[PDB]
Amino acid sequence: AAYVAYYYAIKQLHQKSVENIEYAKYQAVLQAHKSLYKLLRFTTNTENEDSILIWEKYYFRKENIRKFIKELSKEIYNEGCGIFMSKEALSLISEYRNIVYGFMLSAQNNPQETIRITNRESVERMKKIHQNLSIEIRQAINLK
Amino acid sequence: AAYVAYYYAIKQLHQKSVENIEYAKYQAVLQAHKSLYKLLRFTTNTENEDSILIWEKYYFRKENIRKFIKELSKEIYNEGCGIFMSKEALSLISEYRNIVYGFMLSAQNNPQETIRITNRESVERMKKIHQNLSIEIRQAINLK
Amino acid sequence: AAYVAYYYAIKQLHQKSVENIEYAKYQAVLQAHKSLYKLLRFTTNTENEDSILIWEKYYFRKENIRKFIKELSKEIYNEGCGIFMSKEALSLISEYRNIVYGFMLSAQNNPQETIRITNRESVERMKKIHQNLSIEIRQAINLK
Amino acid sequence: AAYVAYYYAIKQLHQKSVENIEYAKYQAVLQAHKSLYKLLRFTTNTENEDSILIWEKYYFRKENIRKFIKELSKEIYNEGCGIFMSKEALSLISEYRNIVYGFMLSAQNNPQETIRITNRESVERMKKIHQNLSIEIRQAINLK
Amino acid sequence: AAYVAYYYAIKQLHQKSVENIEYAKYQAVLQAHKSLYKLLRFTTNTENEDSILIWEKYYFRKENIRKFIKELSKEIYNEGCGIFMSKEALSLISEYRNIVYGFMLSAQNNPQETIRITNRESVERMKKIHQNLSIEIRQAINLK
Amino acid sequence: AAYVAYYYAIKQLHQKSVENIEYAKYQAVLQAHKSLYKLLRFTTNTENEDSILIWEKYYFRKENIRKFIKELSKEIYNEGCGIFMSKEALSLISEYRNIVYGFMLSAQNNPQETIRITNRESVERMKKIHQNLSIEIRQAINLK
Amino acid sequence: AAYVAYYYAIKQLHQKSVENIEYAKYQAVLQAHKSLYKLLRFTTNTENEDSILIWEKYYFRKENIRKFIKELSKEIYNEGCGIFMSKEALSLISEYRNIVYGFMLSAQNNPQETIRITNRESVERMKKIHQNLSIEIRQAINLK
Amino acid sequence: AAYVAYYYAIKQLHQKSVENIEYAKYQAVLQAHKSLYKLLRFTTNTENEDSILIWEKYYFRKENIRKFIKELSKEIYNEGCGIFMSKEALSLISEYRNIVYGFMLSAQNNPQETIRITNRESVERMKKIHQNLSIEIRQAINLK
Repeated sequence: AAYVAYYYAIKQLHQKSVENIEYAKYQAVLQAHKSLYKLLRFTTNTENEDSILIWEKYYFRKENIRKFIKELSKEIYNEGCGIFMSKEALSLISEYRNIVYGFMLSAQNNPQETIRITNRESVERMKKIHQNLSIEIRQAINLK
Repeated sequence: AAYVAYYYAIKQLHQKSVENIEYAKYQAVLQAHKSLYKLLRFTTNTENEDSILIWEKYYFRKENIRKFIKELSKEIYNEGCGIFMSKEALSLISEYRNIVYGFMLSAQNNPQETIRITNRESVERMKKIHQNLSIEIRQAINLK
Repeated sequence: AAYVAYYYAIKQLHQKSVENIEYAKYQAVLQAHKSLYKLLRFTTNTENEDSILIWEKYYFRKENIRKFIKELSKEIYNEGCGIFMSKEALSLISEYRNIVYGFMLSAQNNPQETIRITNRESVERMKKIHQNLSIEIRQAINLK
Repeated sequence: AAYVAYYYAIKQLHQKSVENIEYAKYQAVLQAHKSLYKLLRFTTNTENEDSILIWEKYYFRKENIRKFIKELSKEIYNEGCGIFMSKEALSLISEYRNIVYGFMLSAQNNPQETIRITNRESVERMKKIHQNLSIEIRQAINLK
Repeated sequence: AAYVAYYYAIKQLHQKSVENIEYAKYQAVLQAHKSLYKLLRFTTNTENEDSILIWEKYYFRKENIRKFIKELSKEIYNEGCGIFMSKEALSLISEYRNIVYGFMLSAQNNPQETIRITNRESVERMKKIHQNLSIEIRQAINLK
Repeated sequence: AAYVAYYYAIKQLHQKSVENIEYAKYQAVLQAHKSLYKLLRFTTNTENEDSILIWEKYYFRKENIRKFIKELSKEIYNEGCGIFMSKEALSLISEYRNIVYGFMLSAQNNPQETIRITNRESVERMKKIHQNLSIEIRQAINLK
Repeated sequence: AAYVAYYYAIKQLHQKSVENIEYAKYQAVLQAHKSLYKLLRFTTNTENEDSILIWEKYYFRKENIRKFIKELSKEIYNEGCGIFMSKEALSLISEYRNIVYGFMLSAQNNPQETIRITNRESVERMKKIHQNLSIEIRQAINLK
Repeated sequence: AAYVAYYYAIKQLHQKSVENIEYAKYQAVLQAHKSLYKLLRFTTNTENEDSILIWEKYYFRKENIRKFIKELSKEIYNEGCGIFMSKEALSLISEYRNIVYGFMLSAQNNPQETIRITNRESVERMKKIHQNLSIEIRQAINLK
């Protein structure tokens, strides 16, 4: 029993470092995701001040894709968010980026803004990413 | 008894790390709701400097709906409030938004500001949302 | 005894979360009321730089009611005070607001500033609200 | 005696929770009085850069009473001092205010600054208030 | 023994909140005296950039007395130092002030700066105050 | 048992002080790497606003190498990152630097921007460094 | 041991916040000396951007003595360093000051800058003060 | 055992106060070295934006020695680094300074920038100092 107690004593305090450090990392994670969430306004399935896609009854793309790409670069790298976010969150963002980026590449000599999307697979996939990404960000700080 | 004591010890400290993270999240929640509350001035059932609806004795809408939508976007996404608020609070805000947004869409070539509302269901629903939303925000930080 | 010990331990530490979070909320309450108190200068029964009512021997209203309404909106909503204040404090403020607001609505084409009040019930009620509100704010942070 | 052991412990841990709030309030009190003390320069019985009363050997009043009233309004209401100060401190300040305010009201078409006081009761009462107020402020933060 | 235990516990924890508050006051005292010390440059018995008295072999007064009085008013009242300093420190400062103030009052139509002091009692008393005041300030924060 | 107790106590508390310093260093490490991560945008294998290499289907270099070198100098030395990063992270950065630096040295009288790379070994090595460096930075703060 | 228990416990706790206050004072001492150290650049026995004395093989004085005196006044009095420094540190600084000050007083109608020192006792004493002062400042914060 | 207990208690708590002061000093040391490290860019054996020595295959000196001396003065004295750094770190910096300073003194009427070094002993010694200094700074904060 005495031997077990001593082990608990060292294991318990030791766990003191984990109690103290784990906290510091959590606080950094909380800020990294708090600042990432705003990026989701571009991926919304509701109308907004900006958005990427506009609903009609359709699904026209906007040139706000340029704003999305710039906000994306700042949050993932310049603000350091990429460190505290999971591989799943990064994968979902990367796929979304390629869908909207691809759209702009096809537009080329874009005949004004607001361009109709005829392949609905891209539309449905963007909506699914929004839901999966919103959940992955929301639960990033909800594990305690 | 000794075996149980060890289990209680581990539960007790382990709970220490949870004691320090739950606190950090609470403080973030408190700030997220403190900054959201101001949005409620637009939904008030009393007279105010601005408001959306004006009482007369009929429930005329104001063009302050534009201020509401802009303040809404900033608080939910740019300031990160959407992370720390419940699904019920978001649902209530979304419904309210659609009622006032719809009103503006009907106005189109709006014949000046201050437009009468003839369908009282929208008026009564907006008031009920104000009460439910005010309570949901108020209790967000009142669970300890 | 053993059952009480571990049961006592769960009741105790657990109370550790309440010991901390309760503290964080208290500090927010203290600031919310510290910033609300200044609003009371408008409701004073003594002379001041501004005030609403001026004593003579009377009770003339001033146009400083406009300053009161603007300060009121900022403190209750923009600064988030409304969250940390009781229903009684809000009820007292709301009644006061309606008394002074009503006065201004009656004035309409106001024949200059400083207008006599002939119905003393409003005068006595405003003074009583000042006393009740001053106490309700003062005791908001005095429960420990 | 298990119940007895449980009692004292609950009283103590509960007292630790109360220990964390009493501290927070003390710190607010300390700042509220630190900023109030400067107001006393106007009530001094010694010569100063400004003061209210000037000694000669008679007790002439200065027009610095206007500075006193403005500083008084700011400290009691705008800075929130009125919350953390006792009724005795407020009573003493209020009486002083009325003595100097009354003086200015009598002056009316004031024949320049520096006006002699012929009723020595006001002079002696102002000095006594200075001493009582200086002590009441000084001891506000000296109870531990 | 049992009676002392619980009685001892009430004496102990209770002291805990009081030990905290004592800490908060100490820190305020430390800052109040740190900012007061600079005032002593005017009372030095060595040469300096400014000083009040200049040594020659004499003891000529400078018009820097005006700087002293202004710095004195700011530190004792505007910065709140007067709260955290002892009666002895205030008495010593007050006497010094009256010696230098008196000198200026005698100068009247001052025949330029740098005026000789012929009564050496004032010179020796100012030096003694410097030493007593320097010690009283230095020990203000040295009691633990 | 007694010998282990006091010996255990010396091992324990002693650690306790080490529980704090380890924490302070961790927090510094976390910030040093948070600010280093942004440097990785230059080494990405995806398209970006800037990047070094552009994908086509060939691996053309950009003159953004100048931005990379300047950002590198600031993060490693001026911001002090070099202290809190491992030898492996520094080795990987140094090799990358020499690959891109060498490229620029070969360009000399560079025939405009966007220059093709014909030796694919450099291309594949840069991609491998990106992956190894991204992991080494990511795990720098993940050891608790 | 029972007698020691209660008395020992009171002595122990009592010490508790005295260790706290000791901490607060230490931190103030650390800052006071951190800001004093820079003053030593003037007393160096090596070449520098400024210095007081320049080595040649000599020992010419510079007019940088004026910079020394001004920096000295600011650090000892305006920044409050004089409180947290020992009598030995102050004595060493005072002697140094008088050596360089005396030099300037002898120069009078100074025949340009860079004046040779012919009495080597002053040169050797200044170097010895530098070493003693450097040690006294360095050890001021090294007693734990 | 009883004697060891109370004796052990005096050894223990006592240490406890010191485990807060040791912490405070560590944090100051960490900052002092974090800000010193940047100085090493001048001593690097790799190419850089500035550097002192440039590699060719040689070892030409640059006039950036002036930048080195100015940065050196600021970090050792004005920022207070000299307090928290070891004698070995200071000795290594001093020797380096004299090597580069000497070089500039020999240059005199310097025939433009970029001057070849023909005595390789200075070149090899500067590189060795870089390695020894880099290690001494790096380990300054790595003893826990």
